[PDB]
Amino acid sequence: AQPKCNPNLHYWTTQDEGAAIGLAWIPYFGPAAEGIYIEGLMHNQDGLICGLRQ
Repeated sequence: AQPKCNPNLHYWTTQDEGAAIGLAWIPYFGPAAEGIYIEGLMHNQDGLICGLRQ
């Protein structure tokens, strides 16, 4: 339910290195880290925007 096409086709960069070891599980800043490392994703992205039926 989102038209952008930037889900799992990029996530592997700061999510699998920042959203898998850093502080993504911690709801302290979330959208405040959006651009510095982990960010406030938590979804990791897996074909949810680029394809609603992926």
